[PDB]
Amino acid sequence: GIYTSDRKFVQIKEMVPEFVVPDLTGFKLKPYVNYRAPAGIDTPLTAKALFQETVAPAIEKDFKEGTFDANNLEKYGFEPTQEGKLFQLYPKNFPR
Amino acid sequence: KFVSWKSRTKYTVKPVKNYRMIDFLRFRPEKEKAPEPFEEKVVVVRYDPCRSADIALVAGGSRKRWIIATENMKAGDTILNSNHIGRMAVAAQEGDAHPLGALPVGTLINNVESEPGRGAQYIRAAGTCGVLLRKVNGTAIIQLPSKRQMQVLESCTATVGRVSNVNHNQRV
Amino acid sequence: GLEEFFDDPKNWGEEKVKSGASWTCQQLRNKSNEDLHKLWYVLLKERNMLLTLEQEAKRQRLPMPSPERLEKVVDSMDNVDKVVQEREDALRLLQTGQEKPRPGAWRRDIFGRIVWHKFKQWPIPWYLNKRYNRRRFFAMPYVDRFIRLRIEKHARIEARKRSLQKKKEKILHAKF
Amino acid sequence: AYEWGVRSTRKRVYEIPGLEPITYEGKKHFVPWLARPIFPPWERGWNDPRFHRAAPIHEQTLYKEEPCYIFHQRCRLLEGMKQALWLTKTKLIEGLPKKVLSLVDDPANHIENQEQRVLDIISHARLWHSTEDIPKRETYCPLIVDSLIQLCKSQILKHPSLARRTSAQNCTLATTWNRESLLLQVRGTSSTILSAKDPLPVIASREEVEATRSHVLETFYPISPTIDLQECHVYEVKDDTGFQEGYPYPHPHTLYFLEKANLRPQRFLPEQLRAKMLLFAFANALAQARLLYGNTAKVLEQPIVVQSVGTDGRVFQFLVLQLNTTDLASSEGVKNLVWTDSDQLLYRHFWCRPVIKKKVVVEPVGPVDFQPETFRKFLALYLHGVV
Amino acid sequence: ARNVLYPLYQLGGPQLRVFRTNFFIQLVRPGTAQPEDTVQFRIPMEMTRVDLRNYLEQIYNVPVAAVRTRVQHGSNRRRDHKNVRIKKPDYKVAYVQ
Amino acid sequence: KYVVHPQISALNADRWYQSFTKTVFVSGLPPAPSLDLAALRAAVCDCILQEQVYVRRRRPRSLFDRRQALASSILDQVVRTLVNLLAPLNPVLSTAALDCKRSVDFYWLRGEERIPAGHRKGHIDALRYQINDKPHNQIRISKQLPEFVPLDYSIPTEIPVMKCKPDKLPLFRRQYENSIFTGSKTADPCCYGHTQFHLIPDRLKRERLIRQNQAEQVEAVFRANAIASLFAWTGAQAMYQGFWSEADVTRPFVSQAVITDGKYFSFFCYQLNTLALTVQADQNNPRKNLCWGSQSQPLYETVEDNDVKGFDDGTLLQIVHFLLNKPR
RNA sequence: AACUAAUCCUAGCCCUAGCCCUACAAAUAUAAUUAUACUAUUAUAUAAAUCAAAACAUUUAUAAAAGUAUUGGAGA
RNA sequence: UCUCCAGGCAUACGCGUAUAACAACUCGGAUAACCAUUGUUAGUUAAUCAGAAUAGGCAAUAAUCACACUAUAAAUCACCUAUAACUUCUCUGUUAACCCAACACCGGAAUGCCUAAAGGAAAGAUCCAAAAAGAUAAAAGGAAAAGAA
RNA sequence: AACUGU
Repeated sequence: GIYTSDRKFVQIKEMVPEFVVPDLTGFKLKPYVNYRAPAGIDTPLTAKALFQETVAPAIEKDFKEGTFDANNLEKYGFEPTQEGKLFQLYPKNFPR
Repeated sequence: KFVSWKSRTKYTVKPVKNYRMIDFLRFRPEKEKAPEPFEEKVVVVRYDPCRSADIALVAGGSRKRWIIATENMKAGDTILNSNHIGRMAVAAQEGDAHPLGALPVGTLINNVESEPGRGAQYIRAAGTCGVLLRKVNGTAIIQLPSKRQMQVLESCTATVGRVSNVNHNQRV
Repeated sequence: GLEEFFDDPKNWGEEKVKSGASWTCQQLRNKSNEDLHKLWYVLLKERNMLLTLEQEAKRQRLPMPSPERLEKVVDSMDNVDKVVQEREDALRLLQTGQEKPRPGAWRRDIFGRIVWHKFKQWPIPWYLNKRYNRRRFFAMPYVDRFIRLRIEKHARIEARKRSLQKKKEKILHAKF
Repeated sequence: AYEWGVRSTRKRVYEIPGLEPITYEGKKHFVPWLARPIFPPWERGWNDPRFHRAAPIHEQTLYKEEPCYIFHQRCRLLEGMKQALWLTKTKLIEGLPKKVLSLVDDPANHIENQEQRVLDIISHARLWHSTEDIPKRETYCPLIVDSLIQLCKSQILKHPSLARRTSAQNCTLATTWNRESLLLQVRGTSSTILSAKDPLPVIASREEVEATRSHVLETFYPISPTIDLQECHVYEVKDDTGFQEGYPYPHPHTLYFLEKANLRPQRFLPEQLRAKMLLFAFANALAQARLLYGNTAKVLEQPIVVQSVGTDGRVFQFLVLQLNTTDLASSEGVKNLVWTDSDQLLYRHFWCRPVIKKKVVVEPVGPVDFQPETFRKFLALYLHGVV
Repeated sequence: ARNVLYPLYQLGGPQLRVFRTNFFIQLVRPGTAQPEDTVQFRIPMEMTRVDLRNYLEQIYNVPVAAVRTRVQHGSNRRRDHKNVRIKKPDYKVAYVQ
Repeated sequence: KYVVHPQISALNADRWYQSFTKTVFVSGLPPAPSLDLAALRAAVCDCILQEQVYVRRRRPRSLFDRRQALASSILDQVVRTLVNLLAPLNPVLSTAALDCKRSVDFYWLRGEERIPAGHRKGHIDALRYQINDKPHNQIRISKQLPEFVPLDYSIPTEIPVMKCKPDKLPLFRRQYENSIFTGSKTADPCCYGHTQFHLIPDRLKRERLIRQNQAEQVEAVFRANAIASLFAWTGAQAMYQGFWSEADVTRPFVSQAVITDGKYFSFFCYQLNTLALTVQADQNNPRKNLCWGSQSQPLYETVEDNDVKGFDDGTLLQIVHFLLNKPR
């Protein structure tokens, strides 16, 4: 909130966080995992991996067809600006 | 980072937390008047904490302003402030502000200004009186308390009479 | 629910509670973005219940049954956070190329050291922010003497380190 | 020494054409070794009231070259009574209206144990009301007047016609009129307005109203009539009776104005209070005439009578005003008739604690030199127009 | 969420939403004698009483009538073998009806 | 000593206050000249409801007090007119004294506690309570009101009992002057009173309370304010007569009060039977204080144009019925 | 043969050699470590003296030629 | 329960867990009992108690129960006119027999209320030494009472 | 002078 004149507290609804609680009904993931389940080797996701998985197939097909141009870079997923999104990648304007 | 304590936005005659704002430009044309001679009334002779001499409240028209008190100022006295240079001798009431041209030679004066419009800066202390040593045309000689005799234009404003506490110089 | 804050009534009084292995990072990566957010709360709920039980145990001056459960949940939660962070980090780099979510730059302090300064968001610009301008990002002339001392101190640290190793080496020769 | 000018103040690379000097704007922070950047005006993206600045008066759309002089509660007239008469174009008759005096002559008007009840009310209003040993005028002054009105309001038993009037709160009165080409505005608010369904009886006949033409407003040259008024260049023309149109009690019976300041320097002088009452009472009367007869300027065939009472809890001032003309542009002609009764003391002094001198109770806890006549004069105004 | 930066709010800005919560709370048997409906909770010092109200209402669907909270000073009298004062972590006790 | 607020948001505050006061609250009103009720449906001054649209006043700067300020203006005007209108029928109103926003104070002791720690650990001290109230309006008369039930009247209902300490419910003790006040000093002839008027703040109004989930507490706020205000006010009156803890009242002291939320109106009646509330003074006392209260009821529905629609005479009749009551 | 005590070797260091150097979150110069506006923001003149001249005053160091010559209260 | 003594309670400031319960008997109290010690756990709950927009216009007349009444040491923003904003209760303080004096130092320590209903204990035991200190009593006498200069 | 174990 914000303290206005006269030493009076004025709570701001926007600045008050709202807890987004997921629905756990039908969700099969639980706090613990089976010892029967093999441990997973860590393979952290990277920009190259994300680009290869999603963006590369689109460009590869388009490039062979020849329908590739700078103006359509956004079509493959480029964002000219982070404004307009509730969650902005940079500068980070959203909380966890 | 230094700000003077005399920082009141509005000039007032009420004591200020007390200090009373004094006015040393005697002929300041008052509201609802032309830049012509105007008269004022000495409402009260009060005590000034920040000055040795006692200040007399002089009121005229719609404006009330504190001024330094001369030797014989008392409550209810009439004070005239004139810019016009009288062709003949102008009626002299102690404490009145008149051009040196109007006054005759030999009249005790105080709250004189070295240059016209400068404002009262000398003969403001208790018992200090300036003697009009000489008068010629538009020039007059005013003796300041420092013993410096200076020649100034007749337009310079001088207040008749000695300052209050006439025996300040005679203090033992 | 209130019951979720506490362990199963059947498990009460048991020496331990049977629980499996914690979530590994790769399995969480396989799970969807929505699933990851759902799982985080599930782990958090278990963590709070285990924390709730542990605090009561401290009040009762009693041991916590199966303390490894809390460690497993925390490990799973830690794995979840990095997996989600990895996806967010990758996309930010792709769209913007910035290696850090928060704007920053290298700045020199009054001591002459070069440190990464994390930028702060303000409603006013820097030039109109006197307090931000009041903050000192410039090194004084006298820091040159300190800079020489820092280089000398670094050399002194290496010299002292060799002396420390020498004393250890003495016993190695004596022992062997 | 008188100082002209605030005493506080008293004891290359850019020039190159075609090139731009480097500045620490890129650094994003000040450094003494770099040139000061040139910053264009900053845009916040929204308006902050804390950092907002009011636009100048002249830029305002409502700005008008002619000055509108507005009179409010704090305004103190230099000439006092004389200025008010000139501004309101009214003729003054000393004393209350002949009718008002006759109201209390009737024995039925006098309250049973009127003096004792007033004495009890005065003691209650001053001492018994609060637990404080010596309550201040800021508290008892509103209370005493309210208690007196209730006692007067209790007379409905004797006169059922009194049920046709009621008192409102924080009524705002305002009017705009011209005097000898001078724009004048009076703003009055606060206090209470007693309103009745019927207009107060006219005190002066039409022949007397015409006789007012002989009277001439006194002048005080060279001081302007606008002295002591708030000179306004941004203003709107408004007429206010204290109520919106449709009020079932359109006629104001009395206009009260209380001065509860404890300290005499904080209290307006008796002359100033009456001068304030005259302008405020005139404005309320003028608003009624303008609403009834429109904005046209003419002599009123049916005069409007309104009353005003001003008291500080110890001194009571009674004012009765009759509006005879709306043609106030000229200073000569039919003039409004006003009746003034001033310096009516309910009591000379009151002791809120017993005064014991030499182990003798010289003064009790009660009013000193209590005058029941003042309440009778107040009672006369309240009952006027009904009995 | 604790130990994190919260977005600065400006006029017309979005409502603040916390999709992932780092606040962890513990239900504790009341040390003092309290009404049965009243419940004591140990919560991070950075959490507000309003946050607890939303936290219980949303995450655990618990209806709350009134909340009273206190901050317990951690004793720093304890010293280690080196005579260095040890400070107990400060914790906040919340009384929720 | 504990500081007691007549208007408080604590749960079951009326029950807690009753335990501190030894008052039993029976639901409903206490056991028991034509004036054109229709004329009073409008003589009650919908005119001030008409004037709130006509009477021009400077706008409040806050913009939040506008609603609350409006309620105060109408209530004050309605009270003034009602006293005058009902004066001819009931002579008591003629001699009555009207108090506006004045303070009523009472200081009483009930129970005891053992100091848990400190230099005085283990010492026995009494539980001190103070009630300070400023009713919107109250009527003070020179003659006691007629009793609604004979003194020593006994009913099977039991006074509330509080398991926990007073501090556990939000309550704080402070050391200051102890005051017992009837709304005026003893010198005032009107040592008794007719009715008390209270206005609930916006924070405790029904709409906010329902949103806050404390819908059931709406009646509790009415009861807590009524019991605290009436008991403290009644207790001061008895003390003015010389009755204190060791000299219990020989005659029952009765009073009534009305609490309104701005639209709904509630009526409460209190009878004071015991001044001995200390453990020593109340060690063997069979008498108890009795309070009768009624549910809050709307006085109207809305006020559009320049008139009031939906005015409920029944609430006004209770005011008329209450005002017409006089001692026998 | 008893008490109080004593017993010990690594804790580490020193000098040359070698070598220049380029080693979490959150909060912070405002009141440092205070998540957003206030208030503009800023070091440093010969180094001297002490000291030696038994005090003190000009003065007083900081490869061979060679401690040769000059200089110097011709004295340290 | 008895005998006797008579600055007590709140706040400020400072202190910072010395608070409370349990468990210990080594160390701390200049001795015990018991803890102020040692270990562990608990604690102080506030919409009411406390802390954390702008531009113009305009002001003569102390207080003292403020009336009379004087005096001298000379003693008080408001409200108008415009502009801007548009629905609010979070955060923090709350324990104690406590502080400044190296010490559990016969010292220092602000304000409000009240003067016992609040708050306290001079006696480790024995003996009745001398000598010494303090207090009380004096036959006759009065420098060997409170009066004068 | 009185007063008192001076």
